[PDB]
Amino acid sequence: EGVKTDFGPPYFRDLLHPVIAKNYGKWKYHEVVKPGVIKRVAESGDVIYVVRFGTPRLLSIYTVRELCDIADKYSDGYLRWTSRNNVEFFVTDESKIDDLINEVQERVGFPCGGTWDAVKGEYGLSNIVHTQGWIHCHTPAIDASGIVKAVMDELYEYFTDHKLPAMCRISLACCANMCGAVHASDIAIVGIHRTPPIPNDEAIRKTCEIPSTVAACPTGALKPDMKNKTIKVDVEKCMYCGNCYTMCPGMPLFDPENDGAAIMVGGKLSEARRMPELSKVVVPWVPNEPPRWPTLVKYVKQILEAWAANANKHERLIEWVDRIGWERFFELTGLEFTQHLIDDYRITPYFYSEFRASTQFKW
Amino acid sequence: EGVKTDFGPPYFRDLLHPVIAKNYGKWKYHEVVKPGVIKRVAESGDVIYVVRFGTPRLLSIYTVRELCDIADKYSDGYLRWTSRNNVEFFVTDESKIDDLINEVQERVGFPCGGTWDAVKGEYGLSNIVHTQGWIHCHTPAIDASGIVKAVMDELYEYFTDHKLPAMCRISLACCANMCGAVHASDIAIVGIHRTPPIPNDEAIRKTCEIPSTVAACPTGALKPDMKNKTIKVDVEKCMYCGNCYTMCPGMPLFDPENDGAAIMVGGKLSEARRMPELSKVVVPWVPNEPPRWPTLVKYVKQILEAWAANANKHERLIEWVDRIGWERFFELTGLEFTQHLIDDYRITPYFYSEFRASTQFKW
Amino acid sequence: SETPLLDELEKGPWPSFVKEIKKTAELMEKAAAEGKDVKMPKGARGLLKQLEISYKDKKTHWKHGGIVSVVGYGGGVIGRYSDLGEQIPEVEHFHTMRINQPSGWFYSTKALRGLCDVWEKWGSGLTNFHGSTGDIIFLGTRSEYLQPCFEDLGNLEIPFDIGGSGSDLRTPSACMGPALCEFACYDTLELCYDLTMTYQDELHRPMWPYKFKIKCAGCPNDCVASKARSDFAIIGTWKDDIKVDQEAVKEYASWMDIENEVVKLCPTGAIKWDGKELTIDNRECVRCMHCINKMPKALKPGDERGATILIGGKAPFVEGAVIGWVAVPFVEVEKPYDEIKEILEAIWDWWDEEGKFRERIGELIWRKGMREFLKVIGREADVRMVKAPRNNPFMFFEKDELKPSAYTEELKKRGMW
Amino acid sequence: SETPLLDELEKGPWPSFVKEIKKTAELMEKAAAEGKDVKMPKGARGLLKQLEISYKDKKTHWKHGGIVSVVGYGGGVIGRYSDLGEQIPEVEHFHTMRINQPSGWFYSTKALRGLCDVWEKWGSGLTNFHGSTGDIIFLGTRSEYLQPCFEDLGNLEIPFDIGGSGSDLRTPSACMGPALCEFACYDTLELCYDLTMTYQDELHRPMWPYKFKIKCAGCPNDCVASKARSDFAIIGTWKDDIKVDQEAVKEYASWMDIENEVVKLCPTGAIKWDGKELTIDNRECVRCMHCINKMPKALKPGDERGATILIGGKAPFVEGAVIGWVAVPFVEVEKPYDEIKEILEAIWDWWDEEGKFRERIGELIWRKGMREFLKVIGREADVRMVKAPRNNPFMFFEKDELKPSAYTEELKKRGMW
Ligand code: SRM
Ligand code: SRM
Ligand code: SRM
Ligand code: SRM
Ligand code: SF4
Ligand code: SF4
Ligand code: SF4
Ligand code: SF4
Ligand code: SF4
Ligand code: SF4
Ligand code: SF4
Ligand code: SF4
Repeated sequence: EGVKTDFGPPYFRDLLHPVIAKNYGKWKYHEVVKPGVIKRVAESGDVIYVVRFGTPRLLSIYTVRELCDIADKYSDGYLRWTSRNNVEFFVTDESKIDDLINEVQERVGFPCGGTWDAVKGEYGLSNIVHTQGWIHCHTPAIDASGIVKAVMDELYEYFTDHKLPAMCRISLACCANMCGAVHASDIAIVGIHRTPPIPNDEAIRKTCEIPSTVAACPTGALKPDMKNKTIKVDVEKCMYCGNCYTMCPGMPLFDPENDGAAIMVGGKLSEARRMPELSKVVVPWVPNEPPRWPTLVKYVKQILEAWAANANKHERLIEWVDRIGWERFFELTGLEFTQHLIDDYRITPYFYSEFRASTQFKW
Repeated sequence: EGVKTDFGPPYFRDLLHPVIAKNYGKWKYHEVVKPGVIKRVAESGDVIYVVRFGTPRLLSIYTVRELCDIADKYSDGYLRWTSRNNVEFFVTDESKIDDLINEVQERVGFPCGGTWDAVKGEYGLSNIVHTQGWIHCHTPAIDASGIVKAVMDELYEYFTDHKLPAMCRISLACCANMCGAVHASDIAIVGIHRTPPIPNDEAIRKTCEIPSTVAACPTGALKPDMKNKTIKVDVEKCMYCGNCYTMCPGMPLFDPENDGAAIMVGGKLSEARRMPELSKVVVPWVPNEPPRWPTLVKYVKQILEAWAANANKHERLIEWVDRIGWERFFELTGLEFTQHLIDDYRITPYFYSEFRASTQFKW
Repeated sequence: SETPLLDELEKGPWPSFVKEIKKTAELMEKAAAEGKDVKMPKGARGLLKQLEISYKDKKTHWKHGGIVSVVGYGGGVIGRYSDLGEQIPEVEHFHTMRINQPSGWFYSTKALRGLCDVWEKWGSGLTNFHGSTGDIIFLGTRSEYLQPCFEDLGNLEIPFDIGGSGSDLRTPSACMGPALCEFACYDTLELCYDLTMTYQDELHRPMWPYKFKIKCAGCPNDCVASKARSDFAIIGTWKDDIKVDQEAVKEYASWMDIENEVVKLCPTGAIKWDGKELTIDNRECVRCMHCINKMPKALKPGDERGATILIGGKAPFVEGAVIGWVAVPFVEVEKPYDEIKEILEAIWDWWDEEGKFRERIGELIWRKGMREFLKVIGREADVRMVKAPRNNPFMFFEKDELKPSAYTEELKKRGMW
Repeated sequence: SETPLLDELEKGPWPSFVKEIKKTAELMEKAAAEGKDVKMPKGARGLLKQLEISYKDKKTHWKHGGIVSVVGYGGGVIGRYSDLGEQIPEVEHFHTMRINQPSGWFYSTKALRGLCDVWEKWGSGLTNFHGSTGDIIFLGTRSEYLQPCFEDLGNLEIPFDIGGSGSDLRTPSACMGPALCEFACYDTLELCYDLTMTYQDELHRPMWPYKFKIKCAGCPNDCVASKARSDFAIIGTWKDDIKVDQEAVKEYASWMDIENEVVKLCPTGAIKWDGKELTIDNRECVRCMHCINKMPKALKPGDERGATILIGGKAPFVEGAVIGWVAVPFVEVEKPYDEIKEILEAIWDWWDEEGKFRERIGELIWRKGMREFLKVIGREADVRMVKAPRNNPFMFFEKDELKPSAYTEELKKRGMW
């Protein structure tokens, strides 16, 4: 017989609520009822209510079981997650919505919300996309879960209500290879090192393929040392990216006192109103201060509140900056421009700036 | 005695027209009379009329003497040239303004024009800035003076009027070394080679600074053969710039039949309304056609007249494009977008796109 | 307290990951105490202890992992080892299994209970819903449990396969699309599932120079962040006119400041409103979605639907972070998606032949040029692929474009050309 | 006809360069026939013949030149040789002499007649008014005439020195500025002359890794194209309020569509007009010149005047063409310009020490980084130097910015750091 392989995920159509399966591709319109609660009206006349809750992403299977009981009770045994790791339930009986919202809160402690309404132009703050940090990853500069919790505690009011004038995505990356779309987010928290690696010659010899380790360095700071069969680093050229350690255990560069996070700002992914853009650094560095990361949390909050108090309806961070310029942005946010913030990343070709990185074009 | 040195050009202030000397830094307002004629007013309450004429740049000393003969009984012995190789005059009594324009036309055959009035919003065409071509240069792909003459014949009337929505500058370069404001002009003509260089091993060993010839290739197509003692060329990587010939007389990439000119478009220098811009290739190649360069002239006119037709008042070419997009630009100009027009010049860094290449900022 | 630093993170209103870990620890330990078949009762507590020490030290305690996998697959399981092995032996081995999600993360309770039962038996009890790529994360297991966990996943009433990892086609992902969304321009969930299934081998058995990622967004809003987080971004669009319900616009007009919140905010000024009639110049529209986003009861995507493909999207490493750029302005998205599959296959063949070790598709295109890439996918150069024409005259010309000359004969005679 | 191809270019309304060449040939030959002391009577005719052949062949007939100069100078004269030596011996040697122009190309008839007399005696009679950098071009002479031509130029009643060429400070140039222009933010002509004079040695005797160019523009209109054509672009500006004559604006308002031609065209929307009062938010103004350009009788640059310095401007070669970027947001321009001179000197010292053979300042800055460049000129980093903060987290940190740690001690102990 043999062990079954190559069969794939379960086919999603077998897993849709009956009303969603029936009305698939046949929707009239949606209406954001209140924070966390979206009404979807089908051409058939069916109405379904998609109720959303924030989550820590790391879930206990015991939490998943609890969510499942609730699903059976209010949404006929069907739920989904979103692409930012919120969870959603489907309710047909409008008089039952608040029962679900309160039962989720009581039973698992997940807040209803994470939504936004372009129609009246009022927006919540959704979940923070984040990676593994110290929970499971071997190359992090910062801790993902802790920072997310610490920032969501401070900004909690914004998840539960539509209090902002435009979309604001906050994303975290625990190192520079930025698992997630952190590099294109309104506010990105990105962990970095500031110390160069110390070649461990014994470990390099045993475990590292030299030529590919050398080729992984964007700055050409590594050279092979044929004589001692190892790698040499030119510290003048190292900018502590960490890539060589991804490739080679004999190239660690962690410094618990100089590791920390940079804060970048002004990413957009949607096409609406203006083109997508990658985030840009505005705070070079803040230290890791577990368990609450107060310096980092304070700057995130400082940036958000400044944009929120001045942005017009629909104006995301980068649209705000589009209007007022960076001179005023640094002034209004109370941030310092320093030389660190002038791009010196040499390998990236100018020509990419001339490519259309967007689906906005005329037919 | 010996031979005196390090004395420099004459002090300009001694070479000033009385009224100009008197009212230095003390002017009230300028007014463009007609095309070619700008009236100038000074705080004191004195009026001088600058009268501008087109010149072929390359001048006989006999044409210069004859410019001097004119200058005396019209401009009290004084005159200037402009940054675009135009000769200006300074006239006082202004009944005499118009037979000036005539005797110039009678003696040297230089036409009055090359001006513009931003105020009403009526711009005329000015002289083309250029280089030597086959008159004096050793690296050229095209011929400046010639193409200039040909284009300026088909574009005479514009220069002699303000038949233009907005300001438009045309510039010419004879090779990729690109002398003049060709990298940032509204319309630009650039001598290009389309053919790799065949090594002349015979004279590479007597002349040519070999490792610096190899070092001066932007794509790295050159490897220093040591055998043999010559330079071998990887044709895969050569984009036929002609820079290696500037470094070494034994690298002729000259193929009369394939050398031609690209046409680039939409460069800006002034800060007005929008930030300055580098020009962009929109026609990859037109042939060298002495004596009248019809194909070249045809495409320059086609492009010029298309923008002319559609542009708003003060809407320069790059500004037009901002409005319509490149999609509609090619359609309207009748030009074809090909793969050649997608940038692939690797060495330029992306971070330059982030630098403020402009005086426009806030205090 | 055993964990004074992590306890701080049980305070505050936002739901706590520490609570998630402790809940798992307590109930996994309890399950094993009741005689349930649980192989890793102490895994979650061990994780907690390590994480506390990591908070104290402000550094990771995970080392470079040995390479591990399930029988027949070369990908989908990440080996992970703790440098705190002898002190905390229960997390010495603590591997991650990436489990392929249903398209758009739709589930039923039965499906999820299956997963919870298998993971309870074989793993730590810790999961991520979901991994950033889209997969369910089975966070923490030993080497000898990987295979029998996989056997059980496959034998479930609703069975789950492993997702991708390593130098393979990663688990594709998609936004909700037409399941819930009236803005959807194609069936994202169907396309996602179809690719996952067509390319099972590519996904389970890494054979390429590096990883490759596909993501499917039903419309320009790009609700799966495909253009930044996937190498091959399939984004819904249309070719004809936005459909306008005039009476619905008037209903909006009674309360919405349409001039300021819609008209003035269109990037191209293609939409106008005079008080009675809404007008859209679809020749000038760039399908940015704003006006439709603003007035979903009145405005709709056109009938001629498909996708724009954006190529290259990636994180920084090596040459810089990339938002994908236009590779294919328009392609049809119709089962069995032969046009899209042909493009993928052409790209993979080329990339496997020309790519360097750990070179992403984006970097390859940058190194080889757009010309080579377009001829690989057999498409023509289009002005919509650039934001602007090149700002320099340094163009490559192909042999066949040159006029015959004494010089071209010379090149031919030398053996170059 | 001897020149059937070039004769075509005597047709047409635009003044003819062929006519310029023929006129020179005829009158130089006539001058020599009348017994005037003319050393190169046939030079211009020889040029014509060569050019005709070049039109026939569609290629240059000039070869790589041997290096030549006048006594005491290493630059300002370009050697040029014809590959048609035997056939046309009168242009076998045909060198160019670059003659330093007066600031802003201002002349008197006396000054010009001097030049005409020297060049008639020693050269072809062919000139360029002017060379692109700004110099007067003496087009075509032999090696043995270079020195005595120079002696005569220096002995003229109004004497002219040689300009720059090679790896030196090139001849600076300047817009008309305070001579004719009411926009002038500083005395461009004076600054230009002063620099030319201060750095005569740097200009006449090339000592640097490559060439270096300075250009002076009176206001942001940049009438000498300094930002693209000079390494060091000195462009006039102001710090205070635009001066507004309100009654003059009203005079404009009677005929000018100020709303459409001025208000809507301001890049930052700093200027407003209501029918009675014109208002400018100078906090929002970026001094683009448009509004002033539009209404010179009403609007003026502020009183706190100076210059912004743009660094790096150059043609493509090696690393790409450059419009200069912000190096110094504001500097005073006051005789004897010590602040500007200190900047230049610091830059040259650094560039001469660190620069590679044929590396331009712009390329050096790109290679060494803006940090190093700013500490060389002793200035602080300013947000006005960038169009946007960097789009990646890959920052260099200086040793002194790091917290002391066991790791920093380790680096110190190894000898790195
Ligand atoms: C549920 C979810 C889809 C999914 O498959 O999971 C989703 C669903 C919708 N998105 Fe989205 N978007 C979802 C992630 C996104 C993200 C992707 C991300 O953040 O990683 C963005 C791209 C972010 C960016 O641009 O940087 C996204 C950009 C949008 C846009 C852009 C708004 C803007 O002004 O730029 C629209 C417009 C809107 O506000 O109606 C939108 C609107 C919508 C609409 C209104 C479409 C519709 O007709 O129903 C859906 C209702 C959301 C709402 O709250 O109003 N959705 N949408 C997404 C889960 C997020 C969550 O839990 O919070
Ligand atoms: C004569 C000359 C100065 C000189 O020292 O030689 C000059 C003189 C003036 N320029 Fe200019 N510009 C001169 C070269 C330039 C060039 C530089 C170049 O082309 O190489 C341009 C920069 C081109 C670019 O931006 O790409 C230039 C950009 C301007 C601007 C830009 C207009 C715009 O809309 O961008 C102003 C605005 C204006 O039109 O009033 C201007 C306006 C002026 C004003 C009106 C200034 C004033 O207040 O009097 C001067 C009268 C010229 C006119 O025709 O109205 N001048 N100015 C220039 C010689 C050119 C010629 O003979 O045609
Ligand atoms: C599990 C996951 C984080 C999470 O908790 O969500 C993850 C985790 C790791 N990623 Fe990733 N990446 C995860 C999605 C991403 C994404 C986003 C996406 O796929 O949607 C990206 C950005 C897009 C891209 O790939 O460019 C991403 C970009 C990277 C980078 C960058 C490679 C590059 O070309 O720049 C590294 C480096 C590498 O490839 O070795 C990397 C490598 C890694 C390693 C193997 C760490 C390393 O340095 O060797 C990961 C270890 C975690 C562990 O052992 O527990 N991961 N990583 C994400 C996948 C779960 C899933 O399958 O759903
Ligand atoms: C190739 C090179 C550098 C070199 O010496 O090898 C070069 C060489 C040269 C020199 C070579 C030399 O220094 O002996 C010659 C010979 C051509 C060649 O490619 O070798 C030359 C003819 C001119 C001429 C005509 C003189 C004549 O009769 O030939 C002029 C006009 C003039 O005299 O003012 C001229 C003015 C520029 N020349 Fe020039 N010139 C170059 C650019 C320039 C411009 C565009 C400067 C710039 O980089 O912005 C000049 C025009 C703008 C300006 O205001 O300076 C240039 C590339 C710059 C780079 O780094 O990319 N060159 N350039
Ligand atoms: S962002 Fe960095 S630390 Fe975080 S999971 Fe990805 S590779 Fe590991
Ligand atoms: S940390 Fe980065 S810059 Fe430094 S040696 Fe390694 S790869 Fe190179
Ligand atoms: S460097 Fe180029 S543009 Fe300048 S004279 Fe020589 S061929 Fe002409
Ligand atoms: S023409 Fe240019 S690219 Fe080709 S070998 Fe010469 S320097 Fe290199
Ligand atoms: S990408 Fe478009 S179709 Fe998909 S959920 Fe978002 S708005 Fe809907
Ligand atoms: S889709 Fe965008 S560009 Fe088109 S009409 Fe709507 S808002 Fe305007
Ligand atoms: S740069 Fe300014 S001061 Fe100089 S001529 Fe032009 S407008 Fe006048
Ligand atoms: S100078 Fe320019 S930016 Fe400033 S108010 Fe006038 S038009 Fe606007």
